[PDB]
Amino acid sequence: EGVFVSNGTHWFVTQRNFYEPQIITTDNTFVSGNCDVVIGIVNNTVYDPLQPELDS
Amino acid sequence: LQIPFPMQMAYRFNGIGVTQNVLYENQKLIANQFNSAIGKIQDSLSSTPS
Ligand SMILES: *[C@@H]1O[C@H](CO)[C@@H](O)[C@H](O)[C@H]1NC(C)=O
Ligand SMILES: *[C@@H]1O[C@H](CO)[C@@H](O)[C@H](O)[C@H]1NC(C)=O
Repeated sequence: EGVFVSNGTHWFVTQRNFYEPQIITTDNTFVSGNCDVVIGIVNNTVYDPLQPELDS
Repeated sequence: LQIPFPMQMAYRFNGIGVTQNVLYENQKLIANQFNSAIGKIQDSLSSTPS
């Protein structure tokens, strides 16, 4: 429910009625397919909270 | 507000239930169908007694 923007060096996800930068997590994105059929793919990282919060 | 036309039609699909993955994986097919429809418009306006 957003659009992927980039201020030059970091990518984010904002709603398309107001600028609100948020980190690209596994909650505002859904996985569907592989990175070959899409036209316009960009390499980045999807920070998940599970692996960090599991470290104890 | 400037916005790419593929992303524009991808956001236009999120009004009828269809997600963006469909348009982003069949962009060439959608473009070909739209071009074919635009081309057939003139052919089906050619005679068209009514
Ligand atoms: C873009 O935003 C990030 C926020 O993490 C910041 O660290 C970076 O300096 C910003 N870059 C520019 C060019 O504004
Ligand atoms: C993304 O990474 C893959 C392999 O890691 C590479 O083949 C591809 O060219 C990269 N694309 C960009 C835009 O960096």
